[PDB]
Parts: sequence; C-alpha cells; structure tokens
Amino acid sequence: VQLVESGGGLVQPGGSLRLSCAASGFNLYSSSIHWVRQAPGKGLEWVASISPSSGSTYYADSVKGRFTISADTSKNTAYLQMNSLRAEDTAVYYCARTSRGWISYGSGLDYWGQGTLVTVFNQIKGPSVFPLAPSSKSTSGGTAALGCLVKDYFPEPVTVSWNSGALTSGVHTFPAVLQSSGLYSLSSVVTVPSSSLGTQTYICNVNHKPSNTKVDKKVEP
Amino acid sequence: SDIQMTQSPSSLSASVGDRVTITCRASQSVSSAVAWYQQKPGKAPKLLIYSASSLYSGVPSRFSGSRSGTDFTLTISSLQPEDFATYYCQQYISYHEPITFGQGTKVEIKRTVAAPSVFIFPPSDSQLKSGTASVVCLLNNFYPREAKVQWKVDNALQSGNSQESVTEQDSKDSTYSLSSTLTLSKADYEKHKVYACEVTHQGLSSPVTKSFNRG
Amino acid sequence: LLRAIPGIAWIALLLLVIFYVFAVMGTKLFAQSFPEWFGTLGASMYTLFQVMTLESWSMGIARPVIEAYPWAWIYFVSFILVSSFTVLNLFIGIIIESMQSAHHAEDGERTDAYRDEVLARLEQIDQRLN
Amino acid sequence: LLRAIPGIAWIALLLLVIFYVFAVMGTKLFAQSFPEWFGTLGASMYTLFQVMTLESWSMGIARPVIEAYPWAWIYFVSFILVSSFTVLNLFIGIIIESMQSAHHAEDGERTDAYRDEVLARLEQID
Repeated sequence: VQLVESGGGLVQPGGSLRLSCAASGFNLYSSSIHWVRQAPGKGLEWVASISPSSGSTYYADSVKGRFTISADTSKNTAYLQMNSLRAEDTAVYYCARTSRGWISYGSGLDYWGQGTLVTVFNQIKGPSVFPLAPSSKSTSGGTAALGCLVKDYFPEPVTVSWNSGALTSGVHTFPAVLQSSGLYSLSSVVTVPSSSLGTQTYICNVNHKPSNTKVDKKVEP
Repeated sequence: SDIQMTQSPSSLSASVGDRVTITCRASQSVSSAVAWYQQKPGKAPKLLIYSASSLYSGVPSRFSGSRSGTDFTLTISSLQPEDFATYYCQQYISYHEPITFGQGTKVEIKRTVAAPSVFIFPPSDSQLKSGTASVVCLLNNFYPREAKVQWKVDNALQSGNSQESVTEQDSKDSTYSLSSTLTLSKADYEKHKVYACEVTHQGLSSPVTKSFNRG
Repeated sequence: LLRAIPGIAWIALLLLVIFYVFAVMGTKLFAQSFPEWFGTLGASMYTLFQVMTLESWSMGIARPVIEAYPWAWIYFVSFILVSSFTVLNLFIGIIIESMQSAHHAEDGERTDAYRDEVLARLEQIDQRLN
Repeated sequence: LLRAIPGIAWIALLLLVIFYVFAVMGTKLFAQSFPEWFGTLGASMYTLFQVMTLESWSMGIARPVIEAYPWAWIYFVSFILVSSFTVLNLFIGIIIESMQSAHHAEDGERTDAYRDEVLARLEQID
C-alpha cells in the first residue's frame, strides 16, 4: 500500500490551502482516513476522519469548522481544507487511515502518510552572521571550540555547514529558539586544537532557501 | 463524551536490555479498544499495540500492552536497536463523538554521567552594530539533560533576557549540546562591563563559571 | 429434553420481536443528534452486539443523552431491562423443564419399586404354605 | 417459590404492554378537548398515577367526557377493566401455585405412608 501526501507549503494568515490525500494500494471508498498534526516538539492531534462508506463528517473541536475534510471516491482521492489559518495551527500535518473498512486496521493507524510541513506566518529573515570564537586565552594544549550564530531566522529551517561542511566532527547545530520579536534563533560550534586555530581556517557556511540567503564567515581571534 | 489519555512519565531515560513500562491514565470508561504507537524523530507513526494486546503484522514481540480499567500500560523488556523512541496512546470510539491520542512519553536511552564541556560566546561589534546584542554560553557533549542556566550581568543575575536550547545525545559520544543566549538592548550591553554565567550540572562537581569584561 | 426445545423458540421469537420493538423504539428518537448508528433498526442489532461487546460506547451516546436525551438512561435501562427479563426466563423456563423431568423420574424410579417389593412379598408367602 | 417468580414477570409485562395499549387507546381520542394531559402516552402513566392517587380529577375529564367523549366511560372502565384482569390473575395465579403445592404434598405425605404400612405388613408375616 502507499499514502499520497502533498499540498503543503508556507502561507500568510486568512489563507486557505487544500491538503490532498490520494488512495494507493487500498480502497479508501470502504476504508476511512484521519488527519492529525505534529507541532515542533509536540505529539499528534487527531484533526478529523472520513467516504467512510457513509460520509462521516468527523473533525476535532480544535479546527471545528475552521477546517473541512472530504474525499473523491471516483478518483480514490481525499482532501483537508486546513481555511482561517490561525498561526496556532502552524505545524507539520500527516493524513493516514485508521480505517474501519476492509483494507486497513480498524483498531488504529493502519499506516502513516509522508506528511507535508505547513508554516502559516510570513516575513523573510536570517540576516545575522554572528561568529562565536574563543578568547585569546583559548585552552592551550587542550581542545578549544568556536562557531557562527544565525539570529532573526523566520521561518525554520536553516541549512548549516562548517568550513563548507568539510569538518563534521565536533560540529553541533543548536535548536531553533523563537525570539520575542517572532524570529527563530540558534547557532553551531565545534572543538579543535588551539594550534589548529592560528593555522587552519574555519568558516561556517549557512543557507536559508526561503529567503534564499547565502552566508559563509571565517573565525579568528 | 470526553477523553484525556494522560501518559506517564515525562522524561524516561534508561539503559539498553532493561525492562521499561509506558503507563497512560484514562479519564472516563475507556474500553479494550486502546491503541499505542511509537515513532523516531522526523519519522512516520508506527502503530505499536492494537486492541491493547494485538501487535500489528510485523511488530516485534519485544513489547506488550496491559489493561487495568482506567490505567492502560505498554511495556518492553529487551532494548531493540530502536531504543531511543516516543510513546503516545490513542483512545477510540468504534464510531462516536470523542477522538483522542496520547500526550506523549519521551523514551530516552540513559548513557554515562559525562562532564558537559562549556564555553563562552560574547557579542561581536559587527553583530552589536545593528542595535541588537546577544551573549551566548556554550554547553556541548552533556549528560544528563538536567542542568541549571544561571547568568550574571556585572555579577548581577538577570531574568527574561535569555532563550535556552538543547541538542540530542551525540551519534558517538551519546552526549548532548545545550544552547543558552543572553540577549538585551545595545544600551544594556554598554551599561554592563563584567559578563559572566554560572552553569549547574551533576558533571560539574565543582560548578565552573567563565567571565568577560566589555571590550 | 425435546419438550422444552420448542419453549425457548417461541420465547426467543418474543425476544426477536422484542428486538424489533426496541429497534422501532430506539431508532426513531435517538438518531438526529448522533445519527450515525441510529438510522436503521439495524442499530438495535448493533445495540445487541454492543451489549454483547459490553458497549460502553453508548457511554458516549450516554454523554450524548446527557446532552441530547437524558431519558435514554431509561432507554438504556430499557435495553438492559428487556434483555434480562427475557433471557433469564427463557433460561429459567428451561431450568424448570430440566428440574421438572427428574422429580417425575425420581418418583418414576420409585414408582416401579413399591409394586416390585409387593409383587415380591406376594410370591414370598406362597412357599411356606404351598 | 422460584417457579412462580417468572410467571408474574411475563404477566406484568402483559400488564406493561396492556398499559402501552390502553395508552395508545386513551391518548388518541381523549386529547384535543382537554389535551394538556392526553397528548403523550405518558398520560397513561399519569393515568396510573392518577388511579394510584385516586384521581377523581378525571372526574373533571369525566364531566368533560360527558361533554366531549362519553365513550370515556368505557375508556375509564377500560383502565379499571385492564387493571383488575391483570392484577387479580397475577395474584390468583400465585394463589394457585400456592394451592397447587400442598394438594399434590398432601399426597406426598400420604405417599410415604402406604409403603410404610406395607413395609410393616412385610416384616409382620414372619
């Protein structure tokens, strides 16, 4: 079997996107499909459920009417239009079948849909190149760490690389922290010898396809 | 009706091979038709237990779920390579008003109590130039996760001017990184000279604190 | 054994049409609020199946009856009331026909006896004289 | 004891549905004139409750039946007719099961006897 998950993308409030779900290796017409959203660092939220042979208009209070889910048996295809986003509903959404039909579980999640990330809030961001190098008294004879910082990022994600990704060992990319202004923020550094600091060049490469902003900046005392 | 599958515990760190039980509390009369599922990070749902006993066709025997009226509990005795996992229930009506899935149970793999490597990141002039200023304190390769972020501006502790972030356990070192950036108005950056932070963790037998003066 | 066999058949038929009644009862005035499983009389079989399956899913509907038809406490007590009243008696009825057989048989067994002992006592006298 | 227990249950059920009948009977053709308490079959329970409460308030309705549905003399006689026919028999039925036990016991008591006198007249001949 195969679940068809498409119709994602980023948008601004008041917008209406139709999340499409097409039936592959299972007769949805007898089955039933449900939608449930996974917020970053949060679990599932049983959005809706439905031809379910009978036309079960079944949806959670969270998006009660704000969204309306349905399907086309004739095409073995389903849809979920989350209108009225609010940005509260900004979360990676995956639609699947806990079907009480013939082809799926009936007990629970028969399978999981690919899932398409929906970001419902709009600016353009990631202009910060903030190098975080150690002091002149970097741990001599031991391991010292340094790396850049990308502040005022919106939305996630942010593609990162150290010395154009050439150095993988020691590299750790901090998680996205949403700042008060409404911009995500994180950083990355890596341990290296003090002798390697003044000799070997280290320049963290940064990429943000949405703003399509490219940044690579070096590190030194 | 209404359902509130209260899954426990919050943080569940354990060693491999050990026996682990994921418990969830039912608000109202939740029947035998209970479901639990576990998924890797950025990975699809995997329905674990069907009808609170039935393992899905291909599901390993390593794990099992039990029912005690209001209390519904899943358990695994042998750590499979999928050691690091999550756990959330799912409460069903055959076809009725109420729909609910679990509040989630983080199933972490407990590793060695490692001394968390720490460093300082003072704001650059270039960074400060824009009129926004941020100081970051480095905490990489850490174990355990339980740590106390404590910053002091001119030796004076602040509040609300910091955001905290924490990586996952390393692919090799099994040790996690923690990101803590102190950020305030440019005026404040100049208004203080001594910039310092106090880090509290089990690995820090003697808790260490590094400092920097403005300029 | 075969005597009581018919007894349960008519009783179950009462029970069958007791279903047909409670189905005609339930469906009409329990639908439009939660009408997924209350449209057709079939829902009563479901309702049986529900009870067989220890429903506690009409607990939902019972929350919905608390929202929609709190009378349904009766019209749940009714299904419960009707079932027990039916099923017990069909069983008791048979317990009785079961218990009714042996008492005759016990006396039946004792029936042949007293005459034998008499039929014995009678020819017993016929030797000490003839 | 337990034999007759089921007996009343089916009888009361007859009586229950005898209600359902007389309710279906009463309501239809007693309403529109005084339709406050004759709309729903519930009114028959009320009617029971009425009779339990020694109504004499349907005396009113009886004056209204003399005005509106003098047939209700029947459809009052009906509730009375149905009740007695029911309640007596459920009782009689039990009186009978009560009276049926001893009559058989009397023979049971006499049952042990004739054999004894025989069992006596057997060892007597030695």
